[PDB]
Amino acid sequence: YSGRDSLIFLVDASKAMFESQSEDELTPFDMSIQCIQSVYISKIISSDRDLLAVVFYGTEKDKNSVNFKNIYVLQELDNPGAKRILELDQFKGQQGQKRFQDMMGHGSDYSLSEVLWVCANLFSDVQFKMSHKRIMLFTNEDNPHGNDSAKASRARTKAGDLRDTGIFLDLMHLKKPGGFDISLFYRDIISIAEDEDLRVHFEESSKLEDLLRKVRAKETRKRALSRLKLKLNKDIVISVGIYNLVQKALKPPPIKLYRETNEPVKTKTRTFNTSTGGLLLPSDTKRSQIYGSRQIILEKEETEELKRFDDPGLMLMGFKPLVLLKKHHYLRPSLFVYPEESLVIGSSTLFSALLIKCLEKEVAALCRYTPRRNIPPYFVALVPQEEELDDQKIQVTPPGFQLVFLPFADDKRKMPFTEKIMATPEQVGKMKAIVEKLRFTYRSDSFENPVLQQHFRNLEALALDLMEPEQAVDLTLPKVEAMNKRLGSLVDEFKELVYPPDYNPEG
Amino acid sequence: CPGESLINPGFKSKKPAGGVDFD
Amino acid sequence: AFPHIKHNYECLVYVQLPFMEDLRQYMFSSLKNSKKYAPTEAQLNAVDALIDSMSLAKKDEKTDTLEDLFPTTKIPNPRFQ
Amino acid sequence: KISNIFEDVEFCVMSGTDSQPKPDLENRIAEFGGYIVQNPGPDTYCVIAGSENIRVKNIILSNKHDVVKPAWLLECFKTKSFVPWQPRFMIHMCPSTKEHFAREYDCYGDSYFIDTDLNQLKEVFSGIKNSNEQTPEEMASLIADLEYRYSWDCSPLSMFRRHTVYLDSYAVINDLSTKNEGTRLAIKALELRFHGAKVVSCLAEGVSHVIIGEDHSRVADFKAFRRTFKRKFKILKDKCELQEEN
DNA sequence: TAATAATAGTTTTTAGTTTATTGGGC
DNA sequence: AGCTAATAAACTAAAAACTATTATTATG
Repeated sequence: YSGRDSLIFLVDASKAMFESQSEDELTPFDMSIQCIQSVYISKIISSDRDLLAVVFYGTEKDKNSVNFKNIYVLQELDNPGAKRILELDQFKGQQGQKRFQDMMGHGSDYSLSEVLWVCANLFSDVQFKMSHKRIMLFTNEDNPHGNDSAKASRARTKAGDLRDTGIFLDLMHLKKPGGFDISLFYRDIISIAEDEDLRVHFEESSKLEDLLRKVRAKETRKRALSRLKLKLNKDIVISVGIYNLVQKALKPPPIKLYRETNEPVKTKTRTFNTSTGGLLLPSDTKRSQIYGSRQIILEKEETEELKRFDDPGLMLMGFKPLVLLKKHHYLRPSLFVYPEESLVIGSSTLFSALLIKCLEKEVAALCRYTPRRNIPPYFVALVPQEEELDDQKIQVTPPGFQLVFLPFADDKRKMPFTEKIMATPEQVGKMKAIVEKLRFTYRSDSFENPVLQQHFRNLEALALDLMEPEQAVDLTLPKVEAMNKRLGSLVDEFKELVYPPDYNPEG
Repeated sequence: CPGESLINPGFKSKKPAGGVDFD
Repeated sequence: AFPHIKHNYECLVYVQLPFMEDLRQYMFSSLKNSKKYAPTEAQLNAVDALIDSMSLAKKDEKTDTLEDLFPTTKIPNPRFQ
Repeated sequence: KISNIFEDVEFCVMSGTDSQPKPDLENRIAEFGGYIVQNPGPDTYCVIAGSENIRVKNIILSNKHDVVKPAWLLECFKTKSFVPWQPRFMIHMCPSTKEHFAREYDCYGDSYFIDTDLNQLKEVFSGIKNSNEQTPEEMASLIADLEYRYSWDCSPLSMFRRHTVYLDSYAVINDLSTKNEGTRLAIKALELRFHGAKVVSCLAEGVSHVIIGEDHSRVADFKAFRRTFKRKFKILKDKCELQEEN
């Protein structure tokens, strides 16, 4: 865990945010609010347990507790909800903006120091462990608070103060026809870990394209599967963390709730004497398995100890070259092992030495693995995956041992096999050409389950109670027309090459 | 941090859908 | 789908592939960069000697192959026994 | 409470999102004692639908309940009594309700025992889309049947659109692909559109009406064509052109 | 006289049960 | 022209990890 995330959005309640160079372009307030909607939807599906708030500045009215003028808070730091989405969308649009300007003011003098006070106080309100005091704001101009030198000085003083307090903030470039005026008033006063300010950005060219994009995932935090241990012989033991860099996600379980109250009704379940109508007890339980006629009775710890073979841990078997593993031999999704000094101190040194040595030897680690108590231990192989970096020196692959599992004899399922049949080499060349026609470079993040996407689409659609639900796009459908036009007549050429001209492959 | 999803801290910024090109 | 060729037959193998959701990325510091945990050379040599003692394959003479000293893929699951 | 009739009957108040929001409408329903249920049950008589939702779309798909617009319930509350279920608040309904409406009403909002008025007839007519795909001769025949059968021969306007008159509108005969200007043929062509008495501009054996147009020089052609038929052309003695059918 | 040390309180996977399930039959 | 079996999916309980706190003893 080690902290949580929270963002607060700041919108200039002025008239510059309520115009457009051309009607094809929305107002700054318009694309800001729609990007806010997209961000909130993403947070709900991704990390709904975070904190989000909305505050406005420059408006005529105000709502902050300290009651600084022009400082109207809209929403406080809370887990996002569809109600907030509705509150935002009631003013999102070419007329909802007018509704907002009617029921709410816009355009007045203020001090950025005041909004910084308000946001700092809002930070003070939250109490859970917190890690990312990210602040987001939206405008296309900087100099209005540089107009008053005293206002500029106090604003930059408070900005330095909040930077000292660990607060991090980010601004979106908005389309100002005369240029946002980078480097004039903000990047010297705002918090940046890097400098790319080169163009005063007459347009809104910054990272809205990423933010408006909707993501659909869960992004489970880095949680150690176990600090399980490797028993070398009987006493040489090291502490290593267990991880799964891939973990099959699935649709969240439903919650059974009422009809007219919609309340999730608790469901107590028990067992009673059917022959009597009385009541039975968990102690009054006996499991049976009848093979033919004889009935055999087993109990709780009776069924437990049959699963008992050894203590949960890793028991080294030996070493074998990596090549001696058949690729088609697969059991289930692989695991990953990372060292740790939390329990066994110096175990990281041993892990590094083993990784380097076995990488030199090109050998695999054979070991007996017991996940937890009362489980049959299974043999596994630890292939050393070296940490690989990129042009950005980011870990495209972390260091450690990828944990692949070794199937047993029962796993092997033989099938009715046939003889070996060969093919003419010219047909093989035709296949090579046809493959080259439709070849491409695979990338892992280029594909996704459309079924869960459609599930989400429906979920937020009924949440947003529109006329129609959003339609997900299947990225797993082949481009049949594109592939066919890309191949040409080679398809039918090989069809007559191999398949009989009179007999189609269809029966 | 470069190569990081701003919307989702501490995580990779996914590349959008690309499909396949013809060369 | 990838091929699998035997002496008597050849066939393709299907392995289900994950989507973007199934994947997850976490930080993992390299130990070699952490010089506080750099093994000594003598320790490395002892490790290599143990590795040689842990070689569960034998380089066969008169036919250069690595025979398996412990084939587990042809071993049943003792839980049922 | 206000009216016990609205009580004892379950109502699926799920879309009160109208100009009047949901909560105040539900409060008024409670004031009349109407039974409120969030999800549509078998005992629920009808489902309350205001604005449209995807849930309402599924309700349309679920042929189990009757979709009710807020107008009917608002009028019920104003009248303190149930408003008859004529289709103007209706979207989707049970097959039992389908048979009920087919019994108490026709295939439209017209009733079988309640005399029609301006409002219901106008609503029925405006509800149906434009359906002009038949031939103009079919129009003429059907309107003539309506006039003669129903004693409807009281139309103030009848020149040339509707039934049974003849009049030449072209100086050149048997060649109607060209129009002659600088004469009264254009005026007659204009008159042959609006008021109504079927247009005939071709010479055949099926004409028995003797009419002289606005041009007095066409009488020579009329007499030339008179010998071709058995009918004899007679000198002509509202129509505002001084024509006689005899 | 008063600080520290095993402890349960949340998720979170995960590993058995349950079910409605197209094909042949003749 | 009548007949039904593996089965992934769903549904459970169950077990661990990972925080978050505290009944205890020196000790005056």
